[PDB]
Amino acid sequence: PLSETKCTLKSFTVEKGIYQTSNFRVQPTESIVRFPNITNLCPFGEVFN
Amino acid sequence: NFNFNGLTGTGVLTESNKKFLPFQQFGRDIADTTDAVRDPQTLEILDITPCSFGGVSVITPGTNTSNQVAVLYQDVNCTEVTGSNVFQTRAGCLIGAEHVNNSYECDIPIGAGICASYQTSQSIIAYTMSLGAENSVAYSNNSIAIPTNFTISVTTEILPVSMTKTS
Amino acid sequence: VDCTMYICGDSTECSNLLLQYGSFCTQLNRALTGIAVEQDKNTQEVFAQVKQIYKTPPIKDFGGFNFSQILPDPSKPSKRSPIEDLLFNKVTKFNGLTVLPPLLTDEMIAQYTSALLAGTITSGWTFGAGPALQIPFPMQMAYRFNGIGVTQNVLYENQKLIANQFNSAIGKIQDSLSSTPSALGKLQDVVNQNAQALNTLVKQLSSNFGAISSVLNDILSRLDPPEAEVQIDRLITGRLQSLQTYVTQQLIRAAEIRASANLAATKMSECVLGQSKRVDFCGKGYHLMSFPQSAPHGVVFLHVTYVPAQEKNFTTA
Amino acid sequence: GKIQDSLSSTPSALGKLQDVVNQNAQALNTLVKQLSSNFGAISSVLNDILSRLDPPEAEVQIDRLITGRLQSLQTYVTQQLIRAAEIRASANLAATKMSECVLGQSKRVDFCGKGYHLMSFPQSAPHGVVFLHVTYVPAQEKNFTTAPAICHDGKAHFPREGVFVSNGTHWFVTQRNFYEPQIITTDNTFVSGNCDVVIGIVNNTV
Ligand SMILES: *[C@@H]1O[C@H](CO)[C@@H](O[C@@H]2O[C@H](CO)[C@@H](O[C@@H]3O[C@H](CO)[C@@H](O)[C@H](O)[C@@H]3O)[C@H](O)[C@H]2NC(C)=O)[C@H](O)[C@H]1NC(C)=O
Ligand SMILES: *[C@@H]1O[C@H](CO)[C@@H](O)[C@H](O)[C@H]1NC(C)=O
Repeated sequence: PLSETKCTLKSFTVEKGIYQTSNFRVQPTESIVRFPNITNLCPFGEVFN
Repeated sequence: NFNFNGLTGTGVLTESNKKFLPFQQFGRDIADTTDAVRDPQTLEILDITPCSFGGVSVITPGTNTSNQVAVLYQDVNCTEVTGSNVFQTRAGCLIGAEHVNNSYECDIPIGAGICASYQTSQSIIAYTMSLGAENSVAYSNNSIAIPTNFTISVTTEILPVSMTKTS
Repeated sequence: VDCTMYICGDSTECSNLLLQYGSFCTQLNRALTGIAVEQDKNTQEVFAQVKQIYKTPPIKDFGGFNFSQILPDPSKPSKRSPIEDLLFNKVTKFNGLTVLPPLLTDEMIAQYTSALLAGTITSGWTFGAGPALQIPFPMQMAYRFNGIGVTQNVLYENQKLIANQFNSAIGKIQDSLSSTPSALGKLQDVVNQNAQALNTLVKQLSSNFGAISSVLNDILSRLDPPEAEVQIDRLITGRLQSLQTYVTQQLIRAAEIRASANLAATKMSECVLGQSKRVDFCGKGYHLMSFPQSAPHGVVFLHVTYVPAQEKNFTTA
Repeated sequence: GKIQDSLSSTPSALGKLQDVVNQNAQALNTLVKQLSSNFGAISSVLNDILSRLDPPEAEVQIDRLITGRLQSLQTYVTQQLIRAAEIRASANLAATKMSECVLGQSKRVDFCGKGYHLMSFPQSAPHGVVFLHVTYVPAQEKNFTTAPAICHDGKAHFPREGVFVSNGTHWFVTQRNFYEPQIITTDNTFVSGNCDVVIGIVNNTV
């Protein structure tokens, strides 16, 4: 993190302080696919047969 | 990643903290943003918490003092972000840091009353903001302080007057 | 505002395309940070009028004055005064928009405010420099009247009037704040203007600005990459323009807010910690005293003045 | 001495101006660094666009680079005008301080710094003005027993100026901004009401 600060500042001297060096994000690892009841019969069930 | 009956976005599901009227599957926050979704198969509702995010900043002493620093990860768990000195607060996760329940004047903010500084080994320590020494001056309705010994102090201020005549 | 989050919705292909426009929103990430810093500096200029936090005496020997209706109540979950609560409780995400906290919270502002109140109530005008001094409140009043060209003789003849008239005025102020929503308008408009501007940035994300789609990621999956690049650049341009417009408006507002807070700081030096004789400066009359209170996004004052009530016209020379 | 020693040993002491000039220098350097951006165009250099594309195609990329450069300047100019407004307010403040603290004695509370304003002096600066503000501030005070008035033959005598205080044996008049005890005399008082009217009235011959 000190090197992160030196590279955000483009300085080899860092004064006491708070520096913004990056950005942290939580990334998705999985997915949820949710759809309505497939019990509501589709007319293809009437066209065929 | 989510896809609820064609509605997409990202987040973390938790059991809902609000009821929905029978009219709706999708509940929303200010500026029409999805807050929660009734599950398409199960008659239960879950809230969608955005996947946490924020900036990353380094709390550091000067390099003319030491190379010991801590990193603040805003609005996230330390379990999502890691050395032995790991401290979790409400504002974010500090790695290379500890915490003390006392308040001090401070140079570096974390936010919401939470401070940081480089202190004794000399890890970054999260602190409460003190607002200075508490001057619990005594008062009375039968006593007046009358100045006898005065000094002349000189202070400074530099004011902007003009900018570069850019062409 | 995380402009890459606002624009992309966590899309890898979008991020690679955002870079094509260079720094158009990068400079706004900088401007927004700069605004937040300026707003913290402004909070300090108006409330940090006391070098260190000071406290009121343990015994409220205030001369019959109900200063306890101004000062915060330490026994509550929210250490606020009735005045602070009347304004506070009336005045009012995955899109990349978040709000940073203040370091100095409203409760902590109220704590510095309490120190300033302690100062003007028991130290008087002298609180401003050197060690805090102690002056009996009744004698501060004799001074405060002489300090505005009004003989102190009024205090001794009308000691009861002075405490009662002040207390009556404070009660009237609390009654106005609690019953007349427009009384809080000076701040209610401020919070609504900023909330509306942010709600606008979010609502506008749904606009396609004439592009094939309002959702960048939809454009990316819908069109082959070279076609997507064009429609994405178009959607991005509208999004960049929106945040740039927002920032400019906030920079202008920041300047106006600082001017108002600087005026508030001036009134603190002239009415809270002194006796200004300026005509109508902190309201009609002469300034005897004033008391600060905290507010969400603001500062509140009770400006106390000497106002002639009845008169007669005499032959003069 | 302390001011010169601080300014020369603590570079941040010069920060009030360093930020102004550094922000302006950065804004100009930024306009220059941004010239390498193509703003999504096929090339960042307009002369490359002209040699690379036949004019009917070059026009699309020509306009795109110009627009990008134009917007960077529009942002710059807009911010500069906002800064100009703030800088003008500062310049007006500097002129005000010269009237209030340099050529006169302002009593505005802590206007040019903590205390009463005795004097002040301006110095030049690139892009600004520097002031040395000289103020009068209490260092040590004694807390005296006090009263709003002194009782004489049943009447309430108020100070014509100052406040009545006591060292434990005798009453005298001092000023709010200086200890310099005066003897109470009829020429130093104003009578209003009596010894029953003033709460806390004390006895000392006038
Ligand atoms: C839509 O299709 C789904 C799939 O079968 C149906 O949802 C299911 O509803 C049943 C009846 O409530 C649930 O069974 C229950 O399970 C709980 C514990 O899991 C148990 O305590 C109860 O005794 C009962 O057995 C089942 O969990 C649920 N499954 C899913 C995947 O949602 C639903 O009935 C269909 N909706 C219609 C036909 O309208
Ligand atoms: C028609 O019946 C046949 C024979 O069981 C079956 O394989 C097919 O799935 C049926 N189609 C429909 C639409 O029910």
